[PDB]
Amino acid sequence: RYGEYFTGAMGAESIQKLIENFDIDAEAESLRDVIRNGKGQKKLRALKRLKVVAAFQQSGNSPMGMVLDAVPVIPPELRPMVQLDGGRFATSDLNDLYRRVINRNNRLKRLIDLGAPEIIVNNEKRMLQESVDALFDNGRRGRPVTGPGNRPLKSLSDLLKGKQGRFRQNLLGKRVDYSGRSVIVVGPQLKLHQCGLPKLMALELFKPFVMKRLVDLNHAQNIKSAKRMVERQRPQVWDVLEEVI
Amino acid sequence: ADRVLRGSRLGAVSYETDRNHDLAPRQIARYRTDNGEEFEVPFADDAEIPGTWLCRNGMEGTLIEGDLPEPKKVKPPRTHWDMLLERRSIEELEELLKERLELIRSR
Amino acid sequence: IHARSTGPYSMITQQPLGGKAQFGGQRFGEMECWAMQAYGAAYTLQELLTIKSDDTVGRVKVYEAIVKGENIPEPGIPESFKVLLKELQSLCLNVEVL
Amino acid sequence: DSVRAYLKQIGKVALLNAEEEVELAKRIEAGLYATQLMTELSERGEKLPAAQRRDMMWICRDGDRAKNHLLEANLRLVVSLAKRYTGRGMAFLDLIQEGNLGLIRAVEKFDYTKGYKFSTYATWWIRQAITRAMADQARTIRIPVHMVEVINKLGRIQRELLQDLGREPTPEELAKEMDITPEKVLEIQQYAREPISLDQTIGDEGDSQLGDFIEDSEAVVAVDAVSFTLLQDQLQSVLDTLSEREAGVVRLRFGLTDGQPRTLDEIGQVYGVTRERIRQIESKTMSKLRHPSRSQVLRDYL
Amino acid sequence: VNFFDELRIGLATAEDIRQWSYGEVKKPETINYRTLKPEKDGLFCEKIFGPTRDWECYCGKYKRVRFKGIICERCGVEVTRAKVRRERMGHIELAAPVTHIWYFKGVPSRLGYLLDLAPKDLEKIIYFAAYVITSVDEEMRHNEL
Amino acid sequence: VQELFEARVPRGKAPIADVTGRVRLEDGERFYKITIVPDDGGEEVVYDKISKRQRLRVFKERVLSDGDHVEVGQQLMEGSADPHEVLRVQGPREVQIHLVREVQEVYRAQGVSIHDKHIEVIVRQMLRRVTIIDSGSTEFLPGSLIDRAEFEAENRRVVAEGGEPAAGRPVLMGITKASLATDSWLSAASF
Ligand SMILES: [Zn+2]
Repeated sequence: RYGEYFTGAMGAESIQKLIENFDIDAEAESLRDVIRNGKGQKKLRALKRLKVVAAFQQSGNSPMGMVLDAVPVIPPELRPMVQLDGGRFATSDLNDLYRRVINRNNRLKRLIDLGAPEIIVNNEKRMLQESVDALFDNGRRGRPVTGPGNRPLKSLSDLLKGKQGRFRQNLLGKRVDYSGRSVIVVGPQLKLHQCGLPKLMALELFKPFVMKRLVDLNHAQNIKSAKRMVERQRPQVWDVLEEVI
Repeated sequence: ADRVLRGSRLGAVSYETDRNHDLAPRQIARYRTDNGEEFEVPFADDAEIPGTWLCRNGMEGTLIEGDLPEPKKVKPPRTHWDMLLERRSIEELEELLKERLELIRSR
Repeated sequence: IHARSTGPYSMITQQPLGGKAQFGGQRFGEMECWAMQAYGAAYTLQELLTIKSDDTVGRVKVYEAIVKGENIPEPGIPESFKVLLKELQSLCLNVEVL
Repeated sequence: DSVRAYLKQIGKVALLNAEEEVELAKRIEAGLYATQLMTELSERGEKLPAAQRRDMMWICRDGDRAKNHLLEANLRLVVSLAKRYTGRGMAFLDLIQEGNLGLIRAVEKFDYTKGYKFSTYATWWIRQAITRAMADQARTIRIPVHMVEVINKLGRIQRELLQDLGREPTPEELAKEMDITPEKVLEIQQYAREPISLDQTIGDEGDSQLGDFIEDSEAVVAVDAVSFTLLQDQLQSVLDTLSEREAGVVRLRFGLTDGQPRTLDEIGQVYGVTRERIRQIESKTMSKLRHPSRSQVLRDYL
Repeated sequence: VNFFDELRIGLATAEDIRQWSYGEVKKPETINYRTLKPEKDGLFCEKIFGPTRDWECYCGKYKRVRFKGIICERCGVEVTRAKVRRERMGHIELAAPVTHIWYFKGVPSRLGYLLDLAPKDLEKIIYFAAYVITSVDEEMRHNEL
Repeated sequence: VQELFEARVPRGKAPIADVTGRVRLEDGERFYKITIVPDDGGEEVVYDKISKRQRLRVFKERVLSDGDHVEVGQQLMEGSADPHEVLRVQGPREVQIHLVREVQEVYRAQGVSIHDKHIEVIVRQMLRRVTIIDSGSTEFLPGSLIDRAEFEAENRRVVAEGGEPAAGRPVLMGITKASLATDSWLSAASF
């Protein structure tokens, strides 16, 4: 009875439009002379918010996008549940999140269609959103979902977040090939540059060098030839071994 | 259980020392999309190529070619009316709603 | 008494799967890196990060090179890093350098 | 915890009798005919005067409200029987959602004139339907119906014979116990509990997760392909250390050239001769290469 | 590339996005658990992902290398190194508008800072706790008033 | 040190003169109490609760002593205090120098091969942004900071504009709270 006169409801959408439904400018200069004369709080309040105001106004990008019905995805691989041996497997759960959703848009979607006291839909809907969010992060809002053992679960969010900040990531040193680590002695017989040399050391290590060398004195075949002979460990080795040295 | 084993993945692992050349010649589809798109779907040197094709747009795409086969194939789901010719006699229905005709036709 | 030329590598973070059969393959520190800095051998480090770190490629790749002993496959790109991006996007994150 | 806000929220609903519907359906349903014969009207047009349309389509509004309306005045039940089967499967709600369905379904499924707490009926659909539901979105990789079927059956068994055995059975003791090969049960459980996420960190601190400490058997050697093509093309070279045809002859002899073995007539077909003629020269030039220097030249490729 | 300004920054439109994803899917699903082989709409249209196997149109059909750059009339997929999976990208699609957390979830999340509105509430919108004025007459409620 | 870096406040806070003129000390109940005749003179900057522990200072022409004429940066008592003031009253010029010495100085306590720069080097640091007191018309929330060098840089933008009456100021900036100041997002992102 009346209705004809407007639109009143909820959801982005409506809102969304409210994005649409908007001018900077208006708001802009608005807050402009706002602060220009009135002041404080309010001003400060505005003022500030006038910030972001410009934030857009400025660049040619719309808050519009802030709404959501298209969405991307993790490519495969990324969320892998590769077989844990012993007939076992493990992946990016979360995927679940996806799922879940899938179950939903598929679901309350698949509802649609039918139609009913929405509530229902609302219920999910939001429920979705939520669940999504969860995607974003978990109990960040409310009760964080937690796998059995109430194990809460890794959010979007995470990643370069938490210790595993691919941030943090790099800044950490790590183990790598050919780790000359051992005790030591001087060697009176010394000359700068000079230094110890437990041989069977990179002896062991160096190898790949000659490994291409070697059969250059065609005395192995491939390298498995040599190599495998690296297992043989053969007086010859000590030699051009020398060279590479 | 701290003690590294190897889980186990899935999927081959070519030594397919790649080149580029000499390969298999191809061909293309480009089918038209609802919107109009032509997600141009190349193909091997030869083969059948569809009439349509579900678009990377998740939608689908009939030929990029004015070929143009058929659309039909759909079919209805159930109606609660269908559930009526189900568990109900029409002329009963017929009336019942007719009775209604009385009712709101009654005031 | 150990080091490690190579061997196993975290089926995840394929780093030197250290172990019995393995020499572990010593981990490395961050200061250190800073030392570099105090020089800047870049590469070097970088390299590491790439190389013996877990440069799947050059590992393979220059590993070859090596194998073929030649003006080594010059240092490439933080790759993975590449991922990122993706990783970002991921959240409507798209941007870019130019 | 919305639902709470729901639940309550939903409690806004207003329960009712068990006969309003008697009509209502008579209503409503009277609607289904309303559009129905209505639809006839539309088809011929032949529209009855405005009033006919208001009291009709309007009365269609009757059936609408009255139904939904009641449906609502039934969810509290929905709602109810829903509550309990938790601690397993799906979002309490979502769960519901599917309950709502078995509703929905059974909903439009009940001849009231039959005289039944249909709701109770629906309690198929209701129950069942969702029962399926679990039989639906249970696993991230679920299981073929039958399998689980006999499974639930099984693990149920498990309880049976630990609980009752005062201690869990023993495979064999079960396979026979349940009358099969224990291997069977094994694979079952293998189907039971999923093989864990990985996303769980490494059990502890824990500063790694699951994976952290594994490296698949499947493992890039550094010398394969490597050689392999060293091989491989190195071969090809050798593949030229003699004549000609003998290629596709032999390359085809395993499709080696085109990646697909064949038949003496398949190839020689090309040269036109005889499987005879084919494998004759074939195995011969083998002998050629069956020769050793033919070999060691590629032997370490062994 | 070697020659990189800095990294100008922003988001993306569903376009982009949609303009990006190798399609989407729709099946809380993945592979055959048993045969061990993924699905479609369920996680892992390798087709829109890539094999797990180097140049091998999932309809097996091919697996060579001269086979390459190829579209699969059969299993639609192409031909090469899965990995590009990972490297590919897929999207998601809703049944209605939705929101990004922050300026909502944030704190003090903009949205108000973006709109100057009853956050707490507002939310209520997104959490649908009470409608609000998404349009207005002034005309009928004008003149007609 | 440490805080001597992070420049919070000396628990051994020590009063520090201001203008000059003489001084009307007046100790007591440990809490001394004093009042320096500003050379202005007139209104004397006064101090009261001045526990005897941190008893008076000295100054050669030696020992602290009331009545005497007074000094500007003149640290009142023995002990440490708020360089934040020294600036706030004198800018870093010494301060800097202060600091510095205060640090070497420490190494002095250790006697070590030391050179200054390091700090210098620093120095350049915690002083780099001025505050953001009064945009006047630069529309930058008060209190806030800016690369000084900006604002300035900014300012120029002033170009009249109505003489963009932006107000910011000298600014210590605590290594951490420091550091916060930056630009490479992704950095603090790592933070
Ligand atoms: Zn295929």
